[PDB]
Amino acid sequence: SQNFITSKHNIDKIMTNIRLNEHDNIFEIGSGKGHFTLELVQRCNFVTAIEIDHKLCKTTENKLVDHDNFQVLNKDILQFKFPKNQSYKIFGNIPYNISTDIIRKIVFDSIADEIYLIVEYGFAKRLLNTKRSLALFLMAEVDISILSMVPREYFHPKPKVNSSLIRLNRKKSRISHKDKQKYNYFVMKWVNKEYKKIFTKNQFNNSLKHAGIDDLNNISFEQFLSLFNSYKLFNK
Ligand SMILES: C[S@@+](CC[C@H](N)C(=O)[O-])C[C@H]1O[C@@H](n2cnc3c(N)ncnc32)[C@H](O)[C@@H]1O
Repeated sequence: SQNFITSKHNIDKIMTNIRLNEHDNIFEIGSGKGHFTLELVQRCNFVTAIEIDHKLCKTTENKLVDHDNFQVLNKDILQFKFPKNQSYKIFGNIPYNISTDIIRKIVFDSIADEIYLIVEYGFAKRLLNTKRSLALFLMAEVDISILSMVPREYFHPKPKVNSSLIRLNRKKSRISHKDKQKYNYFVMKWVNKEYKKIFTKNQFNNSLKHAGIDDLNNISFEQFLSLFNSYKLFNK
């Protein structure tokens, strides 16, 4: 529920892979007791911490007592409205129960160009899984990277599984706003293998050969992009 990583020794190691500089404005998701928040303010330009728990916001403010370049807002990340004309990045050690909602919220309803998250090892593995609809919807907006492993012992209470530190970098969308609908439809039908609803036996054939897809259990996002494009061509 509310896991905390409080060992300075361990926080420094995790910060080692987090390349954020003095000039970046940061929005942290779930500052908790403020352990990461304190390293962020000393590292970055400004830190807007968003914590839904009113008590924790206090603890966080207390921890940053000696700093002035932050702000702790007691709100729900899911409801929060990120800036629209600003360069900012995001960091967060987030709750597993809402990982999906949080990651969609910050990728699709945020314009942060760089996003650093600590999530469960398996959850992370599926974000890079081109057989899953979530991965496909995200890869059109960001590049995903697993930077390292965060041992469960680093957490408390000690969770059953290990977690991973992932990075998400925004890029020029691979899908035009015009194809919003189509892509969404195509994505769903493809992850469900309802091929018939999106391709004729031949279109499907040619599309795979054209895409270079030899094995349906191992397609790159690039190859999938190709499928969606052949799909568009075959239908107006
Ligand atoms: C795994 S903990 C991370 C705690 C802190 N970052 C740390 O590592 O010590 C998740 C944190 O996010 C907060 N949280 C959970 N759901 C939230 C939401 N919808 N909006 C904002 N914060 C939320 C929890 O209260 C908690 O502080």
